[PDB]
Amino acid sequence: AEKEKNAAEIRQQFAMTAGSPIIVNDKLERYAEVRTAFTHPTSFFKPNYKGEVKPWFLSAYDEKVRQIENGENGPKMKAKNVGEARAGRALEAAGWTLDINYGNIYPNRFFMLWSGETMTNTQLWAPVGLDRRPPDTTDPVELTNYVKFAARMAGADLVGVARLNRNWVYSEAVTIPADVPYEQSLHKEIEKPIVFKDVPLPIETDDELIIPNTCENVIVAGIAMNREMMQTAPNSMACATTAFCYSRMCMFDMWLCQFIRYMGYYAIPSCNGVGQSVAFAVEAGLGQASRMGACITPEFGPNVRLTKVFTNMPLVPDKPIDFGVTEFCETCKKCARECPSKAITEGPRTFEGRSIHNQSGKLQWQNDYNKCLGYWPESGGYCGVCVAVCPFTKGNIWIHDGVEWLIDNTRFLNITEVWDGKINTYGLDADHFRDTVSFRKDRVK
Amino acid sequence: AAEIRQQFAMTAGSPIIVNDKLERYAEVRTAFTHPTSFFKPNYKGEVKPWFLSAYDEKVRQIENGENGPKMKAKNVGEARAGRALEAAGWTLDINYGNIYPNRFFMLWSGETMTNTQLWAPVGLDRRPPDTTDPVELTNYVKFAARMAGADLVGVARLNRNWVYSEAVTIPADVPYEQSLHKEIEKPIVFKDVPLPIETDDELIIPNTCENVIVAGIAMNREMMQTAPNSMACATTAFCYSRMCMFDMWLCQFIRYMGYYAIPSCNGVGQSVAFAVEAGLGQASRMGACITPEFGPNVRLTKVFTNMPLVPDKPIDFGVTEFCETCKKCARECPSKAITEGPRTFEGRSIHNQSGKLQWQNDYNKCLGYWPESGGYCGVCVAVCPFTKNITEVWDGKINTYGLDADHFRDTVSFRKDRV
Ligand SMILES: Oc1cccc(F)c1F
Ligand SMILES: Oc1cccc(F)c1F
Ligand code: SF4
Ligand code: SF4
Ligand code: SF4
Ligand code: SF4
Repeated sequence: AEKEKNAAEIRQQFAMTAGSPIIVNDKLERYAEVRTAFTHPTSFFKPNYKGEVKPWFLSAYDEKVRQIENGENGPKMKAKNVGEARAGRALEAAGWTLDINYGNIYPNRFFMLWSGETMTNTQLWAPVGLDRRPPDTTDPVELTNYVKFAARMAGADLVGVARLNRNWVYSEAVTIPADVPYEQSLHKEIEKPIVFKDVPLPIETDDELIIPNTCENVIVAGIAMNREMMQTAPNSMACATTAFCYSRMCMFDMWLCQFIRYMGYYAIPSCNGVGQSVAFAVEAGLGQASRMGACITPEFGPNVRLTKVFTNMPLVPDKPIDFGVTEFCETCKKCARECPSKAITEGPRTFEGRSIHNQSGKLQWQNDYNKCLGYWPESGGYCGVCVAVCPFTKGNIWIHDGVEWLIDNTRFLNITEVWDGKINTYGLDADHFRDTVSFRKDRVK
Repeated sequence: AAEIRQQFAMTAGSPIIVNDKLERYAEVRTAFTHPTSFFKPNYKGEVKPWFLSAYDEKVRQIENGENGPKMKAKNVGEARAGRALEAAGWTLDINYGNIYPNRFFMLWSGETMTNTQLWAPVGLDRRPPDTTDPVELTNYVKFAARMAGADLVGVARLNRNWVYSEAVTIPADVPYEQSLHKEIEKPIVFKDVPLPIETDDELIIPNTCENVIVAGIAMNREMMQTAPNSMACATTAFCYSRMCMFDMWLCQFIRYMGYYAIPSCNGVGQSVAFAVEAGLGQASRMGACITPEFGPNVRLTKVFTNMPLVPDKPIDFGVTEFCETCKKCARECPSKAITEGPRTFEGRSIHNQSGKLQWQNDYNKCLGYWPESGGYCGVCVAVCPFTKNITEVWDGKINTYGLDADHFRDTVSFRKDRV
């Protein structure tokens, strides 16, 4: 008979021995965040459909407007009517409500405060003194169970812990000066170094963002996106599940940082800022790196967003996982073949970046992320075709052969219906939600 | 669960029985806010705002290694963790409930929000609606509501009887750090105006504001069953922040569809009445809306809008007749706040709205137990048949947002059950 799926068993079966799985060489340096395609001057500008050169997201706005006027849900993709086209973009735009300027990357600004002191919640609770009382628990085992339980309350579908590898922390962040109001933010962005110093608490000076040398650990969360909506990539409903998950990330960071602070430790939120989420997720055992470049998880494949929190709270690091992704990506190449911009390489992994947007010195598939971003104004969205076509995104991949779990190799061989179809709270799917049930034994060993 | 809900659909019409004495209720009359109930002694005999006296009890409990009143924790560390989780859960909530309208997270226009500003070149909030069909709009907005974190969603015509006559708020330029000391009353009125607007004198809801969308946000059963101890406080708190995110997300969706939207959380009006009229559940002896999926172990929020929508039908699955003979909450209530008598139209005190048929409870007695116990009690929710130690909770089953995969299939939704 069919053995019922057991996600905890799967992770136990594929657990590796301790050690960062990412292979590096001597040319590895920390990466300046301004080099990402979203921010770098070589890639930031893209033409719109009239040939006007603009910040990429403004060119994409132009395409969204054109699609709604023409009753389309995506490039060359007719909607049922203009109202359906309108509804998809209204859902997408609303999803971003709790996210600043597409990713919350400015450290210690807006929602990403590095101290809780000025928050309305901290002020309301100040008489209890939870953020000023020394920790009552220093045992990493108990702290790991407490913080992972809190992480699930805070909206994580996956959570893992790693020691902080500074190689993945940006050498300089993109931010804004502290006196700049929101309406000027996009015009006043600056770079600011992230440094590690012997100080008691995270602190920002005029010159530096300072992380304490005591900042030992990173907690990584996976925030699951909706399968049906992502499968509409590159059209608007894939944009909407992306957007809503960014606001879920923001809530997660603030909730968890406050819990950690109220336990007597400090906590640094980040969302898409501070450092490279995929590398942290791999080191924390959420999944493995992939050809497309994302972290592929056993539960969701790559169809999951990542955020992370940095802390001095003593914790037990999780073990990395190896469930064969590297070997499958070596022969699969579906994302590379379906990529509308040919951004994803079909070749082997190397240590040599394809362009300024890649960090050299770590073994990975090297993709051209300027080509990727170029498709976003063209399509009026955030694409996601690679996530959508990846076999690991299917809910169907795990089988048990009577002895152990394995991947089913057979897997690698419209929007109106989405609006009219299955949905549940936060876009989670009750057919798979048991996969993320958690007891103490899977939170800490 | 879609089976049961249409099996128990009533015909259209508000099921709340009223008389000609009914008047709209001033929000300041709630036990949280009224001067006769706001101050309570702490365990040392010092009289303070009730939540400050409760704070003193939380500190005393942590020091004494307790998770609740006379409830020893495994150690001081466990006691601390429960209160840290509780305090963190409130991160996206202002002053216990987000009640001040058109302040902080509860803005009545999206125009100044960072998200609206970023999206302004697209013009979604300025473009006339492309859809005016209430059937399609009901399907769209309910789908959005599930994306926004509602476990239940319903629609009713707006009954102004349940809108507060006057809100508790603060002056618009008062900074957060002075908010608790500068609360004021302000009338909520309905006028022929295009958009929701606030003047120096009034909160003005348009006469075109036809509908209310009510969301149920499920609490965690294991944690609520620790009532009156700290983990019940934590699931309460996290759900208040889920309420706030729901309101903001859904208001933005409605605005980007070409309509206006008023968020509320615990402000603006009486959630239980709206929830009953929108078919989420039935009123109960304890006073909560009891739902088939969660019983009373579910939080409520609501959004008011001129968006054309199809009202849901009220539901009758026998709660009234069950509460008539049960009385379990009334017998377990640590403060004897809940009546064992029959329903009447006459409030027991200033905290009740007279003129509607309900079980009349003494809500000052309830609030009095909160500083004593250092929490938000919830024993009534925990013991209710419809709802069905702390170390075992921390070591036990949990899942995303505290939802339970053993029951999460009950809130799956297709178009057939949305409209
Ligand atoms: O604008 C964005 C859209 C989707 C994902 C991102 F990280 C973005 F910055
Ligand atoms: O349910 C609540 C719990 C604590 C404080 C409040 F104001 C509430 F409304
Ligand atoms: S589509 Fe294939 S090659 Fe690309 S990331 Fe997925 S498994 Fe790897
Ligand atoms: S998001 Fe689209 S354009 Fe970018 S790599 Fe994936 S498939 Fe290619
Ligand atoms: S919350 Fe507690 S004190 Fe209040 S009515 Fe319920 S059981 Fe009674
Ligand atoms: S405990 Fe019994 S009387 Fe009280 S609300 Fe629940 S069913 Fe009704």
